Amino acid sequence: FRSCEVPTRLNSASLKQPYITQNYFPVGTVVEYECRPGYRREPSLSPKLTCLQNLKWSTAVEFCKKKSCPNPGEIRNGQIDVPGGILFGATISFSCNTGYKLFGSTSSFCLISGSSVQWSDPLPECREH
Repeated sequence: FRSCEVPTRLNSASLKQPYITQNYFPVGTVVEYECRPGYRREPSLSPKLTCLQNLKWSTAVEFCKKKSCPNPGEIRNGQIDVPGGILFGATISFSCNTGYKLFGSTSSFCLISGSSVQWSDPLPECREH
């Protein structure tokens, strides 16, 4: 007649495990949480969304935070340009020092929606010609 509904929703958290089925949960289910790309949980504790008593799933705090891109690092013989922030979905432009020609790329992308905070194309080259 009732059963547990669309489970609890946290600031960036969403169920990881095929615990769910997410159809009709009978009251009494401990489920586990997954943070979205570019998020970190709280200090990583009891990740327990129980279907409690009153189809009112149990505790729900803030099991996420955020993981933004941690700087594309530094290129070489030259330097790397950050227009004021390297968050998720960002990017840079490579600029070599004097006398050199960029032989690798003139940009690279911050993407998190694949393998967590990572960048596409690391060190190009700066080849003096």
